[PDB]
Amino acid sequence: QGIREVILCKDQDGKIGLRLKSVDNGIFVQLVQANSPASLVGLRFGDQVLQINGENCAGWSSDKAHKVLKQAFKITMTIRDRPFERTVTMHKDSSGHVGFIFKSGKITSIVKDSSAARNGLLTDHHICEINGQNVIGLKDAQIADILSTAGTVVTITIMPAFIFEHII
Amino acid sequence: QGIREVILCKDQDGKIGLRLKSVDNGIFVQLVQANSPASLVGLRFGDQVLQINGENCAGWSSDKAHKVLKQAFITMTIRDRPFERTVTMHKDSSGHVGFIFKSGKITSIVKDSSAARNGLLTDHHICEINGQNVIGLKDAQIADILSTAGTVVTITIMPAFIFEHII
Amino acid sequence: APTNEFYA
Amino acid sequence: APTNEFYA
Repeated sequence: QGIREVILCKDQDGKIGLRLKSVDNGIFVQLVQANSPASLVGLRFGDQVLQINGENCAGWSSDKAHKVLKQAFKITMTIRDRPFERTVTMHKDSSGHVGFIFKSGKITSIVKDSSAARNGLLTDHHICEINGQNVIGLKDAQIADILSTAGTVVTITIMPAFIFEHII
Repeated sequence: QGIREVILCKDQDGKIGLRLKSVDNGIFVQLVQANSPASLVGLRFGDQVLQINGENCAGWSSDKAHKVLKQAFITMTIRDRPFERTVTMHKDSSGHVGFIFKSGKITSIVKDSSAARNGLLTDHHICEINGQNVIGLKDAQIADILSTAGTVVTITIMPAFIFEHII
Repeated sequence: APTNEFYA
Repeated sequence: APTNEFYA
């Protein structure tokens, strides 16, 4: 299972911090606000919502999902975590380098004879986590800091661009 | 890891029967002839070849891959079906999981069905059903694997976009 | 014309 | 123009 059931509580304002999108007759997380019950419950970009308050989200539109959220008395959702992502693990070389070139959080090149080359990292993929930290929405400069500063093993989770583009 | 090394031995014609495609600077299995050594040792559609005899396959062309194969004297490191994900469903009292398909592609999800309760997407291809491969099968015959299955129906699916890219 | 769709 | 890419 990638599946968990989580309960959340609305903020003093009454909102939980989510924006959701319909993709392929499914519902996915398009934005999570920081420090918001949604973020606090572990929701991340690209997470899939199976049921809200027990009601299947299948065939829902983003609008219907939001409305269900606004109108409920106190909230439980069934989530399949990050169904669109893959895990690739790389080890830095003596030079300290794992082998790839990226822009805007999207991998654009693979160095030859690099852990990335050894491990079959692909182009056109966005990097959604490095070593347990979400990088989504983070400036390449901040992403680099996580990367240089990182331990010799590098674990990152990627998503293909076609999907990432749909989610936003 | 989902990574494994597979050792195989070319055949009577020295063929091994595989076809590979280049996706996103990676090499992927596009075809696997049945009852082939490649067939035997388990390669399946959409599996990614990390190296061939220890040489990185990264950035190769589909022809460059094939040429290296047509020139050996065979070991491959592969990463297994990186693009499929798994979904498990349970048949009704009418023995239904609640989706509709054509040419192996999911087309509709039925309300209040196991498929609905589990987040089955439309525009996805079926790759395996309960441990059995099904790419290249006709809809008639995907149907009985469905139809004869037990209560639990675990399938694996691939989004249509990346399925169109490997064929 | 028919749809030739299958259900499960 | 700069490509503004980063490597790791």
